[PDB]
Amino acid sequence: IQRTPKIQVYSRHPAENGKSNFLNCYVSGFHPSDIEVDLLKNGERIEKVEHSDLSFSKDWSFYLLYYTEFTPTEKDEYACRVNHVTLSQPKIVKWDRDM
Amino acid sequence: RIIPRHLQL
Amino acid sequence: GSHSMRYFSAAVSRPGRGEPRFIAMGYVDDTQFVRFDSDSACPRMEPRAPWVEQEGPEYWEEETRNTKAHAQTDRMNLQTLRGYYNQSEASSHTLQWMIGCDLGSDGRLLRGYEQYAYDGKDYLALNEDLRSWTAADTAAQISKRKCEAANVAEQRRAYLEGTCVEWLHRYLENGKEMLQRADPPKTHVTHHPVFATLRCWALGFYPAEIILTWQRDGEDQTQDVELVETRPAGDGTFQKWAAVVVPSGEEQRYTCHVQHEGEPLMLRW
Repeated sequence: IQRTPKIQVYSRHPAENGKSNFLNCYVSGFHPSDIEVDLLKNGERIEKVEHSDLSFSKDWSFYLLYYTEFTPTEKDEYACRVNHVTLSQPKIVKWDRDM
Repeated sequence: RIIPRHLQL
Repeated sequence: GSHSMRYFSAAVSRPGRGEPRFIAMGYVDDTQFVRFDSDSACPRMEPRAPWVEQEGPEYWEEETRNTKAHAQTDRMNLQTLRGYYNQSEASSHTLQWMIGCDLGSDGRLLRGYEQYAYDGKDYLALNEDLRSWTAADTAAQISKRKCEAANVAEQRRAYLEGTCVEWLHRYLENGKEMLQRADPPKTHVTHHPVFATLRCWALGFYPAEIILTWQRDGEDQTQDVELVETRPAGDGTFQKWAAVVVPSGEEQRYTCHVQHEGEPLMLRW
């Protein structure tokens, strides 16, 4: 009845500085279906963003994928901020470039 | 193609 | 690793708001090809893979007309369900449902199944024999009897055995290009010294079935190897990795090897 979201932040292609890429937040295995998901570039929510659309898997849990077009640079910090009912605080997981 | 009828619990 | 068709549906009541939200969607293997949302400006079944755009308007009108009749039942199903478990009209609730056929050696199905879950936990499932149902509790036990008095598991066997396999094939051929051609992974390995760790990447592959494996000096060592969840890339492909901390000295003595039906390739740093 109550299942915590599994978050994964990572690029479409191997991140290369100064070259176009996509950022992916994969929020998965979460239940119920209500969920707020935010992508962050150095603190602020970035507006120009579509997700996929809500769906769910074999075990009855939901999942989504949000994304942006973006170009990696050595100084810029990127993150994913997801909120669900199962957690007191909105979880902010930062994007590791080799992860 | 989706299955036409749905069943009532 | 056989081909599969799955229709996934979910109904979540939003108490205080309006009618319950309904999303239905179809998957051939790991590829969503169709979707429905009562929340979309024009709730109507519509394509989500190029090979399906191909189907005609009457096909759409019927798929949409049918799933539209699904939502109505599940709206009614939610109330029924809230009355079995004796549940105040104030909490949000979710009823989900799925139906699928899995392909045998030749054409004909290997496994068929339809099942329901209420608020996360299982509820009512069609048995293997496609002729009976297992209920989760007294509540679902009521549904079993309804189904049983309604002789309904035939109607359901009918689809699973006929329609399901039939269209599974139609869509498979009409999408041989993407559904039947495997994308093999562009693998490699990366370093990153902490002390040192070793990460084995597999990118841009279809389907998402893959096993990953690192070899110490001989065979399988999987006591501290990191097991990251296999993730969508965003295009039709997938992504995964496994990684190990090795004492910074014997590094090319570790080999991560990976199989995928698109022979079992073996690779190192």
